[PDB]
Amino acid sequence: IFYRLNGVGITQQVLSENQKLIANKFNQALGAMQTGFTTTNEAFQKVQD
Amino acid sequence: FIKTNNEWSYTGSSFYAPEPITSLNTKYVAPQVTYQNISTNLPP
Amino acid sequence: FIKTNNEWSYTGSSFYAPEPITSLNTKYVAPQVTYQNISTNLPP
Ligand SMILES: *[C@@H]1O[C@H](CO)[C@@H](O[C@@H]2O[C@H](CO)[C@@H](O)[C@H](O)[C@H]2NC(C)=O)[C@H](O)[C@H]1NC(C)=O
Ligand SMILES: *[C@@H]1O[C@H](CO)[C@@H](O[C@@H]2O[C@H](CO)[C@@H](O)[C@H](O)[C@H]2NC(C)=O)[C@H](O)[C@H]1NC(C)=O
Repeated sequence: IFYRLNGVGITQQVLSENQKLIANKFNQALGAMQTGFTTTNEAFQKVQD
Repeated sequence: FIKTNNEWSYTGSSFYAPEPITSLNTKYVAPQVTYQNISTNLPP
Repeated sequence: FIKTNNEWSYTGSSFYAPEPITSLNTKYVAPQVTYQNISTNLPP
């Protein structure tokens, strides 16, 4: 993830300094989708029909 | 960058081809904590 | 790298624009057998 965010154009200073918040952001991003398992997920709509 | 049993060396991305490290195949990057500090056999 | 008729020079890859060689349009590279060994007018 460090090298991929290097690849998008983010400097190594903030990656060296801001690991915890981006880790929490990624973790809560992957945790929010479990409760989103409903009609709002267009992927479930496509699977369903 | 690579180690071998005959100090580091270089290999390409698609073949195990050991050869001594040059500036023609490396670039300068700001330091990161994950790296390896060396103080005995400095490459050119 | 393009010969001139008023000696090598630089040209772009999509237009015939002869231009003297600088450091900003070339890169260092390992030698090959097919390269030209010029020894009377060294490029900068
Ligand atoms: C190589 O030396 C550098 C310089 O001291 C080390 O970088 C620091 O390492 C400490 C802990 O090892 C960290 O708390 C600092 O944040 C690091 N600073 C920077 C600017 O990177 C590096 O860890 C050393 N590497 C090895 C393998 O010993
Ligand atoms: C320019 O000089 C180089 C150095 O001798 C020539 O490259 C060598 O060419 C011989 C001829 O087959 C090869 O056996 C060597 O392996 C080559 N050396 C390297 C390092 O590749 C090159 O041929 C010369 N250029 C011209 C146009 O004659």
